Amino acid sequence: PQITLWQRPLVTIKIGGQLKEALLDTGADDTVLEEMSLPGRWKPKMIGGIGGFIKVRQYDQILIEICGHKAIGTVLVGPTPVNIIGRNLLTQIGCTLNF
Amino acid sequence: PQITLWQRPLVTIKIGGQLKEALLDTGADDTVLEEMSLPGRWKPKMIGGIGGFIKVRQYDQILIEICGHKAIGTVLVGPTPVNIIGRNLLTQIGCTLNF
Ligand SMILES: COC(=O)N[C@H](C(=O)NN(Cc1ccc(-c2cccnc2)cc1)C[C@@](O)(Cc1ccccc1)C(=O)N[C@H]1c2ccccc2C[C@H]1O)C(C)(C)C
Repeated sequence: PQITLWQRPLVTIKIGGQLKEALLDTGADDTVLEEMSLPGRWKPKMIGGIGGFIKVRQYDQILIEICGHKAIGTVLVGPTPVNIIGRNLLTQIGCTLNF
Repeated sequence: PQITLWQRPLVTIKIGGQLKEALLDTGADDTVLEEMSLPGRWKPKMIGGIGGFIKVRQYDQILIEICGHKAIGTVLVGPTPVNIIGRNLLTQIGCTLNF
């Protein structure tokens, strides 16, 4: 689809059989979701944003659907203000910016 | 143009008679630039990202050019780690997300 930016580009995603609202974020290198449970082992990661860095849990090869488009990649979990879908997954679903 | 997301979507912008590199960020409500001088009146504002909030100066009705596309809007100035072009200006140049 083609999404304009007059409002936040919030879309429905599906992870672990549950639906969640997430922000399509071209300015985010990674994908970070609010506290939740994910399978397997996780690795440590520090991600930096406008107000500084936060520690998150990194899970790899996680199945996640974005607007119906299936992807399998790295998902970070931590104290983020909102669920963010970053470039690692935006590239998987074939997303681009156009003007 | 069509911008891929394999790398951060960085573009050149022209503002206040200065050429700067900025990030096209669909996950940003506002446009915030690193410390610089701008004309006119300003008001203080607190904006939050991952990591928390930072204090910035808000300047309204500021002319900016992005990839040759002219626009006018509010520009925030403060301690941001990178120059960010938010939705308030992305809409003006007709930028959309497509997949
Ligand atoms: C509305 O607030 C905003 O729009 N905030 C904007 C904002 O911070 N936007 N977003 C997500 C984001 C989205 C929502 C909220 C948020 C906070 C409180 C209440 N409601 C929403 C915070 C962060 C994140 C931004 O792309 C902005 C940014 C870009 C480059 C450098 C530093 C920061 C970002 O944080 N990118 C980083 C990120 C995000 C997730 C995983 C990894 C990484 C690494 C970075 O790529 C702002 C401050 C520029 C204008």
